[PDB]
Amino acid sequence: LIKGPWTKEEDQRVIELVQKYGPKRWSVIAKHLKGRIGKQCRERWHNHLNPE
Repeated sequence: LIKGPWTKEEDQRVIELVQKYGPKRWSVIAKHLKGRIGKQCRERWHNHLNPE
């Protein structure tokens, strides 16, 4: 299985990666989050973490 149902540590990376690139390029973000994929990365953001 993946690294649990998301963690603050993993989320912290997404936050920065989104700030760096943007709320897109989920392939690039996933490339860094070796474990998750475009769907998970996108979902995590377009649900709760959506300051954008």
